[PDB]
Amino acid sequence: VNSFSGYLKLTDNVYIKNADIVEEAKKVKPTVVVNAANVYLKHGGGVAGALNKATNNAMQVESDDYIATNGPLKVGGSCVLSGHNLAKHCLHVVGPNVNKGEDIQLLKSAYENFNQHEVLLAPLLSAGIFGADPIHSLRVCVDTVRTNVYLAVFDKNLYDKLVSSFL
Ligand SMILES: Cc1ccc2cc(C(=O)O)[nH]c2c1
Repeated sequence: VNSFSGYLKLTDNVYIKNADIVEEAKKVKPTVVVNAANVYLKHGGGVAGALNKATNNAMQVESDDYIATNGPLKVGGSCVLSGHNLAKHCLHVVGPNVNKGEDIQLLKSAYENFNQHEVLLAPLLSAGIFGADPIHSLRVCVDTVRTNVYLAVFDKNLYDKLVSSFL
């Protein structure tokens, strides 16, 4: 049994809810929240900008030190950093950004990072300002992630379309 409330069950392991991931993290304090990161961990906008704002920029400060030591992530890659006030850990995952022309086949690689964690609160990778089709992102998630994933979808309209169209 876990803390997550109000989710619709899509599969054995994937759950979905219309929710602000920031407000959901603040309530649940999950072991892992996933950030929709870029390779530079520059948390300017979208989910990343919202998570970082909720940490009062501490996520960005920590991320800048990580990049200064390790260099950029790979598209499809990830790193584990602090969850600050939102979670124990933040798994920063880089999905391909279609608005940069990145290979959408890297979306499966991005979701494979979730399998290193038994339970996660996450957004749909490559959705929103990363430009991919969220319906496609949900399908890759279901077909890739085997651990227990609780997906937060900010937009109610999109939430209803994802559920109605789910096979
Ligand atoms: C967006 C949203 C807001 C409130 C709730 C409450 C639930 C629940 O108890 O099932 N789900 C929600 C989804």
